Amino acid sequence: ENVLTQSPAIMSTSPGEKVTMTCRASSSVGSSYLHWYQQKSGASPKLWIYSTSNLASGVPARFSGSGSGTSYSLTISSVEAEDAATYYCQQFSGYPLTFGSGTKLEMKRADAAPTVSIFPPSSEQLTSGGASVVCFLNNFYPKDINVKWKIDGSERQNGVLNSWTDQDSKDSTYSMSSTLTLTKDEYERHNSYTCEATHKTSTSPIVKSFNRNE
Amino acid sequence: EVQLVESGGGLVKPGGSLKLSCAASGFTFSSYAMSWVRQSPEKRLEWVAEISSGGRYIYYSDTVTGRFTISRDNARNILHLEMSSLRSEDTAMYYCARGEVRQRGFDYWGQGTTLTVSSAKTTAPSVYPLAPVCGDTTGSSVTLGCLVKGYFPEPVTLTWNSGSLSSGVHTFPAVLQSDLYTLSSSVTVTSSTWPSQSITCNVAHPASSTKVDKKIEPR
Amino acid sequence: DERETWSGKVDFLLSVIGFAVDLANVWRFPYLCYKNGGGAFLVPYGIMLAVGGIPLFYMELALGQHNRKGAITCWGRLVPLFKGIGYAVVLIAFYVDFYYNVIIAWSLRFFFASFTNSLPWTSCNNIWNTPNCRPFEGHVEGFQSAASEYFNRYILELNRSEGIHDLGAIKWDMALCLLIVYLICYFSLWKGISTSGKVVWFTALFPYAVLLILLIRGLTLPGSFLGIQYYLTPNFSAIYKAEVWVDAATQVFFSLGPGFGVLLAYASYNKYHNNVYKDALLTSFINSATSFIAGFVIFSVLGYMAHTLGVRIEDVATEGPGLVFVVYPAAIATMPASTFWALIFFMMLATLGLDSSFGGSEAIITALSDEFPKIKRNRELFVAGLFSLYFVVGLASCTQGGFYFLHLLDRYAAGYSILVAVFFEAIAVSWIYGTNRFSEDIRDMIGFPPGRYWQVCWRFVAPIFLLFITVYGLIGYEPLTYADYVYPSWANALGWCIAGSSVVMIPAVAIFKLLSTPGSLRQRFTILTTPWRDQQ
Ligand SMILES: CC(C)CCC[C@@H](C)[C@H]1CC[C@H]2[C@@H]3CC=C4C[C@@H](OC(=O)CCC(=O)O)CC[C@]4(C)[C@H]3CC[C@]12C
Ligand SMILES: CCCCCCCCCCO[C@@H]1O[C@H](CO)[C@@H](O[C@H]2O[C@H](CO)[C@@H](O)[C@H](O)[C@H]2O)[C@H](O)[C@H]1O
Ligand SMILES: CC(C)CCC[C@@H](C)[C@H]1CC[C@H]2[C@@H]3CC=C4C[C@@H](O)CC[C@]4(C)[C@H]3CC[C@]12C
Ligand SMILES: NC[C@H](O)c1ccc(O)c(O)c1
Ligand SMILES: CCCCCCCCCC
Ligand SMILES: CCCCCCCCCC
Ligand SMILES: CCCCCCCCCC
Ligand SMILES: [Cl-]
Ligand code: NA
Ligand code: NA
Ligand code: NA
Ligand code: NA
Repeated sequence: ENVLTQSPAIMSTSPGEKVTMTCRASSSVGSSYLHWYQQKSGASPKLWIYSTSNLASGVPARFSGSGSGTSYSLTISSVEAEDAATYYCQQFSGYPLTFGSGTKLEMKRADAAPTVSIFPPSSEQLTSGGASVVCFLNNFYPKDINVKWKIDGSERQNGVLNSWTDQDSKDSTYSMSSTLTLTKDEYERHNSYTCEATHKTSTSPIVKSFNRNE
Repeated sequence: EVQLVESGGGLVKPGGSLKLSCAASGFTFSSYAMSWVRQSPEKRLEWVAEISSGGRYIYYSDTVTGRFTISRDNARNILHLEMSSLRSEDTAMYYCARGEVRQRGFDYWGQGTTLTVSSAKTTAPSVYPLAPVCGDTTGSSVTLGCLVKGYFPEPVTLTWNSGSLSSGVHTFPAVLQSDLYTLSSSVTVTSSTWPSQSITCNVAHPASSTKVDKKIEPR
Repeated sequence: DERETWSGKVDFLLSVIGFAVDLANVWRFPYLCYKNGGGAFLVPYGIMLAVGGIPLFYMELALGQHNRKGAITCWGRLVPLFKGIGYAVVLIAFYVDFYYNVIIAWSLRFFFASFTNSLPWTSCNNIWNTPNCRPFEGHVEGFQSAASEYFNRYILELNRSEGIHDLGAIKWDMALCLLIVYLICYFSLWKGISTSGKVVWFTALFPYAVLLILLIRGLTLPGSFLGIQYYLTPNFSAIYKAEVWVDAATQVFFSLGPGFGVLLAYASYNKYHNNVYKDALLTSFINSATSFIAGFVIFSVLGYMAHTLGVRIEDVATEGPGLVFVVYPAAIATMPASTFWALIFFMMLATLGLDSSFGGSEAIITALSDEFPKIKRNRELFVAGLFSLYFVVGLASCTQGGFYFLHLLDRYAAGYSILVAVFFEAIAVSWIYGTNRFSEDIRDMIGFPPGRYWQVCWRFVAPIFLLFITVYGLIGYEPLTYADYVYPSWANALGWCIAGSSVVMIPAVAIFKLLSTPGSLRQRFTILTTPWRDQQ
C-alpha cells in the first residue's frame, strides 16, 4: 500500500497571503496519476487538480500544482476566504487507490474574546432526575479555548461534554459548547454554579455563574 | 449535469449486512468505471472498491475484500455495494465516484449515504429549552439555547422558529458518549426581540420518529 | 505460472521497429511518391495511414499485450468460433518465410561479391554478358544493362530456365548463402526473446547508420538535388484518381504488417500495464519516417545517374528487387570508394530483412509454444526443425529457375489471404467481442479508454479500408506472368491452394467446432462467442 502523508495537517493563512502544502508518498508515483481534491465542511469532495498540475473545470487560476516521484505540492498564490477547506491528494497508479491525510486550510483573523452565557438545568430535565448545566462560549479566535467548571468553589473535572463548531464562514470565528451533567440529587445539594473560560485574549478567565436560589 | 445519488445506508448491527445504491444520470453510465470511497467520522478518506465500465474488472481494498461486492446495473444505471459481515470500523459515509480515466481522477462525486455499524440501540432525544438566568439582564442582546441529549443514531435536525431565524445561531456538532449523542444549539437576538416575539426550537430525529418543538419560556 | 518478459523495453521497440522496417521501405515507398505526384502522395498516404493503417497496427499490439498469447491461443480466447484466424495467420507467416529469406540470401551473395577492387557488375565484357548488353539502364526490352545481366546471368542464371517447370541445377553458392541466413536466424531466435531482443539492436539499428552514411554520400554527388525534385515535386492532380488512394492504402497496410501474428506475439511478452498506445504511435511513426528518409537516399543517387551517366529518369526509378540489386549498385559502381558503398549497402539490405524474418518466425514459435507445451518445452529443438524444413524446401528457390518459384510464392503466400485474415480480425474484435469489451480492456491496462476516433476506425473505417484494397485488388487481377513468360494454368491454380489453404482455416475451424458444442444453434453461438475472460 502506497501511503500518502500531507503537511501541515491544520494551517492558517490570511487572505492574499501565499499558502503551500505538500504530499509525500511511500513509493514513487507517476505524475499523470496524482490528483488533488477540495472538500468544504459538510460537503463532498470535488476533483481540483488532476495529473499533477491541471486544474479541473471551474478551478480558478490562483491554484497550481507541481511535483514528481514521491514529493508533490499544491499552491494557492493569493488565497481567498472561499478556499477554506481540507485538501486531499490521491494516487491512481497502483491498487489499492489511496488518499492523503489532508490539510485543513483555515482563515486567520484578529483575536477576539468569547461571549460566555451560563444556563442552569431546565425544569423538565430536573423532573427526569437529571441536571446538566450548559455554557456557551461564542464567536472567539483563535480556536484553542479552555473551560473550567466550578460547583460552588470546587472545580468539577468529570462529567463534561465539549463541542467545537467549524470556523464560521462569515466572520471566521469559532464557538464552543460545554455541558456538565449531574444527577438531580447531586444538583439540588449545591448552590453556586460557575463556568469560567480561559482564552488567549486575556490571562484572567471570563466568569459566568448563577445561584440555584435566585 | 452529471449527477450521482447514494441511497440505502443506516444503522446496522455488527455482523449484519446491507446494500448501498448509487443512481447515476446525466452521462452514459456504462462508459465509466465507478468506485466507492468511504470517509470515517475521523474524516479519513479510504478507497473501497472499483468496477470497470463493463463490470469485467474489479479491484478491492484489502480491508473489505471478501465481505463487500461491488456490482453495476448498466441497464438501470445503478451502482451497488453489497456489504456483509460488517464491523464497527466500517462506519463511514459512503461516496459513489465516477473515475474512468486513472490519469484524470474521480471527476464527479455524490452526496453520500451514511453507514453506522454499532450494537447500540436507537433511542429518541430529550430536547430541553435553555433560558437565561435572572441576573444582570442587560438587554443589548440575549442568548438562548436548546439541548438535545441522549439520542442515537445520528442525525438530528434542529432549526429555530421553523427555519426563519437563521442569523445568530450556533448549532454544535453532536458528541458521542456512552453510546449516546448529545447536541446543543445557541441562538442570539436583541432584547427587544425576545420575549416579546416567541422563539422555539424545532428538533427532528427520524430514526426514532421524533418531531418535537420546544418554545423558549423565560423561567 | 508466469510468462517471461522483454529484458528491456527497447528490445520490444527495436523488435517491432525491426519487423516493420524492411526492404519495402526502400524499394516501394519512394517509387510510389515519384509515381503518384511526389510530395502530394503524402496526402492520401497519411490519410490511409491515419484512418486505416495505424488503427489496425494499434489494435493488434493492444490485443497481444492484453491477451498474453500467440495468435492461435489469442483468437481462441477472444472469439472461440474464430480460433481459425489464429491458424490462418500462422500459416501465412509459414509460407512467407519460404521465400523472404532467399531475398536476404541475395543480399549476402552480393555482399560476399563486393570483396573486390572492381565490382563485377560494371562492364559488358564478361562470359555471362550478351552482345545486347549496355552499360546502364535503358527502355528497350532486349538490351539489358551491365548490372541487369550480372544479376540475371551470373548470380541467378535465370536465363538457363524456361519457366516454373524447368528449375535446373542448384546454385550451391546461393544455397550456402541461404544457410547462413537460417543460421543467423537460429542463434537469434534460439533462446527466445532473451537473446532475440538483443540482436535486433544491431539488425534494427545498423540500417540507420548505413542510411546516414549513404544519405550524406548521396546528397553531395552532382545531380543530387535534381533527384529530390522527382521524388517530391508536388503535383496534386494524382489525388483525384482512385489508383493513388489504392496504392496509398496498400502500401500503408503492408508496410506496417498488422494482423500477421507478429505484433501480437511480440506484444504478448509485454507487461500488462505497459503504455501500448504510446508504443503504437512511436514505432509506427519511425516506420514511415524511415521510408521518407530512404527516399532521399535513393533518389539522390537516382538524380546523380541522370545527371552524369546519361539515363532517362523513368528508366532507373524502379521498385522492388530491381532497384536494390541492379539500379542502385550500378550507380555505386561509378562513384569513388565504390567497394565501401557496396559492402555497407548490402549489409543494410540483409539487416533490413533479418529483423523482419525474425518476427515472422516468432509469430509461429510463439503461437505453437502457447498451444502445444511439447513445443514450448523443446524450443531449440522445434526451431531447429522449422528452419531445416525452411532450408530444405528453400533449395527449390536456389535453382536456376528459382526466381519463377519465388515470384509465385510472393503473389500467393500472403496475397489475398492476409487481407481476408485481418478483415476477420477487425470484425471479430469490433463486432463479436465488442469495442466496449476492447476499450474496457485497454482502460484496465493503460488507465484510459481509446478515444472515440479509434473506436470508429476499428469499427467502420478499417474494414472498408481493408476491402477497398481487396476490391480494387480483385478488379485488377491478371494471370501470373514474368517478362514474356506466362505461368501455366496449373501453376496459377497451385498458388490458389497456397492462398486459400490459410483462409480456409477460418470457416473450417468455425464449422469444425460450431458442430462440436451442444444445444440449440443460439445456445451454441453464445457458447462460441462468449470470450474466455468473460467465462472466469
Ligand atoms: C510521412 C512521414 C514522413 C510523416 C508521418 C505522417 C504520419 C505519421 C501522420 C500524418 C497524419 C497523422 C495522424 C493524424 C491524426 C491522428 C488522430 C489522433 O487522434 C486523437 O487524438 C483522437 C483520439 C483520442 O481521444 O486520443 C491521434 C494521432 C493520429 C493517428 C496521427 C498520427 C500521425 C499521422 C499518421
Ligand atoms: C562467411 C564465409 C562463407 C563464404 C560464403 C560466400 C559464398 C559465395 C559463393 C562463393 O563463390 C565464389 O564467389 C566469388 C564472388 O562472387 C567468385 O569470384 C568471382 O567474382 C569475384 C568478384 O566478385 C572475382 O574477384 C573473382 O576473380 C571471380 O572468380 C567465385 O568465382 C565464386 O566461386
Ligand atoms: C538521418 C537518419 C539516418 C537519422 C537516423 C535516426 C536514428 C538514430 C533513429 C531512428 C530510430 C530511432 C530509435 C527508435 C527507438 C528508440 C527507442 C527509444 O526508447 C530509445 C531511442 C531509440 C533507440 C531510437 C534511437 C534513434 C533512432 C535509431
Ligand atoms: N513487413 C511485412 C512483411 O511482408 C513480412 C515479412 C516476413 C513475415 O514473416 C511476414 O509475415 C511479413
Ligand atoms: C510446421 C511443422 C514443422 C515441424 C517441425 C518438427 C517438429 C519437431 C517436434 C519437436
Ligand atoms: C506489392 C504489394 C505486395 C503483394 C500484394 C499481393 C496482392 C495484392 C492485392 C491488392
Ligand atoms: C481446433 C480445430 C481443428 C480443426 C480441424 C482441421 C481443419 C480442417 C481443414 C480442412
Ligand atoms: Cl512505407
Ligand atoms: Na497537503
Ligand atoms: Na495530515
Ligand atoms: Na526488418
Ligand atoms: Na514497412
